[PDB]
Amino acid sequence: ADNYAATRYPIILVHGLTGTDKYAGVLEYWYGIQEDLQQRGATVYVANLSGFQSDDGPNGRGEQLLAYVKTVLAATGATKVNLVGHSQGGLTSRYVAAVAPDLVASVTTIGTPHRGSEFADFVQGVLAYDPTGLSSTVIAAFVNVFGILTSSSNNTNQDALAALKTLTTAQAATYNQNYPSAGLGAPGSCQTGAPTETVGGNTHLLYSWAGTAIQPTISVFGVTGATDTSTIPLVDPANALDPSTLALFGTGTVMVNRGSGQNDGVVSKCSALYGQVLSTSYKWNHLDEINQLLGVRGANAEDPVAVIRTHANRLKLAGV
Ligand SMILES: *[P@](C)(=O)O[C@H](CC)COc1ccccc1
Ligand SMILES: [Ca+2]
Repeated sequence: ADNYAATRYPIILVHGLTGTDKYAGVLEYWYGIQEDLQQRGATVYVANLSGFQSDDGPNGRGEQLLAYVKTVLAATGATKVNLVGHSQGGLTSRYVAAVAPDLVASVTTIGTPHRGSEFADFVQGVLAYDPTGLSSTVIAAFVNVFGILTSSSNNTNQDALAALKTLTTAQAATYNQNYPSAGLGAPGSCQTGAPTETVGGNTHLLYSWAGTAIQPTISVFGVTGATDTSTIPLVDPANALDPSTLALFGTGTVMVNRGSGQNDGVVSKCSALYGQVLSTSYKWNHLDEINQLLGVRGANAEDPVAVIRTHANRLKLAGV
């Protein structure tokens, strides 16, 4: 152990949709990451928010995170925290940074759909094809139960329908209007914004990176085929030991056929851009970003634990 990742302010990891700090109280969302960071001298806390909800609103993940941030500060005696969110977690972090700027020192998003997800649009579109609308109710009930059951604390505040809408591209654009950020570029520009922001007199260091394992590699008869660049073609063990590898390749293919361009199976490169874009070259699918499942990744995928560890050091050197 050492203090390679010893940051001034406590680090809080923020999970995305379907998440919880510890699935069924057994499998941790940020697989092996909290242990690694702490071994390197960092003070880390893992948020436990609704796996299914919008980010804003009375019952949203945003207010949940705000309240959690406050308990972390009170317990540590620190005055600010570094927010590190994955997927939707990044949106929840942006919410706290905006409404409570004085409590945040930095915001880092990993594969966060700042502009929404083409796969979210897809899934929502699928539900709309049921003229009776009953599938929304039935499927929502099923997902909500999954949320309650997998939540480490069996949080009953789950709203799959609101979570799905929150992640669509049209809704994401609206979210960015209500919660503007200097770290965001112009919509439809596929560009990032500034590396830092000053809200209400409080400066925040902004960072981000994305996984682009799923690449468009061939187009024929209007159809676009992709390639999972995270794996060694065909024989990669990650395809057998991690069920999400191929699943994400499948969802990633649906996205490129919806005009997403390179992605990680859930979030496009353009949608993930925020603050200082450290990288968008990682050959990662959406779950490799959080060292999942159970630390399995394709042969060509960079080590997610090391990347996050190095960032903690980056934050340290930056003064936060
Ligand atoms: P981010 C968007 O929170 O990703 C989740 C896995 C961590 C799942 O996101 C979705 C959203 C809609 C349809 C499929 C997956
Ligand atoms: Ca994986």
